[PDB]
Amino acid sequence: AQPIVIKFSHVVAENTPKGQGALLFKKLVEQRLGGRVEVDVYPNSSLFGDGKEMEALLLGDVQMLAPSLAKFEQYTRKVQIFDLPFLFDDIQAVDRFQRSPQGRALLTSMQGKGILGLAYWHNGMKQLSANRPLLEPEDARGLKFRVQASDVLNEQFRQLRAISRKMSFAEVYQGLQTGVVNGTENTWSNYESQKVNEVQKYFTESNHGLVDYMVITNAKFWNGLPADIREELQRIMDEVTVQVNLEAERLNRDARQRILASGASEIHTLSPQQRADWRQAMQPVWQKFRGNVGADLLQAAEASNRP
Ligand SMILES: C/C(=C\C(=O)O)C(=O)O
Ligand SMILES: [Cl-]
Ligand SMILES: [Mg+2]
Ligand SMILES: [Mg+2]
Repeated sequence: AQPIVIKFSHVVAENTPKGQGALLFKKLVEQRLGGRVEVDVYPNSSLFGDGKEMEALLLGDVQMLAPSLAKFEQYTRKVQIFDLPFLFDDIQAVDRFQRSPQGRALLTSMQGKGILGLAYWHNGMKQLSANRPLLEPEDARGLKFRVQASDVLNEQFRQLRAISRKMSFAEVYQGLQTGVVNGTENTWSNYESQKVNEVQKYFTESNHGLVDYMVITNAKFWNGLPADIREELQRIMDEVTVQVNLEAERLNRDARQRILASGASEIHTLSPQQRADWRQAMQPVWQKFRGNVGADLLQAAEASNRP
């Protein structure tokens, strides 16, 4: 009789990899478990936004989240590895890293704080945007970039002699519109779904980092479920993860196409030489975090680039 409630809060639009994943998890759970588990999905920060969502998870005011891997520094300093620029060539590489023993272990890295990782969901690679062309690294100097609340990402832009402003995802469009910030970094999906292309005249397809998610829950809640239900929820989560990874690839592509079709933002692609120039300018930031992430994680992550 007593329905089990899973409030699943996230900050993105519905027509995105995570937005679709949350909705699919709801659909499959409600259909397969016959209503014993209810999943209430809250997109676009409608329940909780960045930062506040984690506070809520610890207090039991929400049961499921899927934050960007860049937003966990207050819970563990190991997951920061995912934010290092140019560490992963593409999503295939980060996937290999995530499936390694160390990558699997990161799902438990916050267990001591009451947070359990259930899955990794892909979004895509990060691009650069601004209201001026970003062709070479010197072009970023003196600009104000919005970043996720991440020490690594702050330092990434400081390394370029740019200014970083940590701001919640909900506030990016207005920040750029009103000039609080000049540029940012994100996946095509996030840019187009929030209409940020309307307030950014230039994009550079840098693929200089990535956005992936860790699906997380409150340990007390998850462990308090009947074992048969918990195990089935995890199997369903595994099926949803497969679907999300598919949605991510095509949704990012479609978003890029929509931005290009507007004919009101330009997209600059880089030659290998041009991308290497950006890499040379940004890679020194790794020095500031190699202690936190550790030699082993770095080695494993770099090795993921070799099939
Ligand atoms: C990557 C971000 C959000 C998200 O959840 O996709 C962000 O830029 O805040
Ligand atoms: Cl937000
Ligand atoms: Mg219902
Ligand atoms: Mg909004």
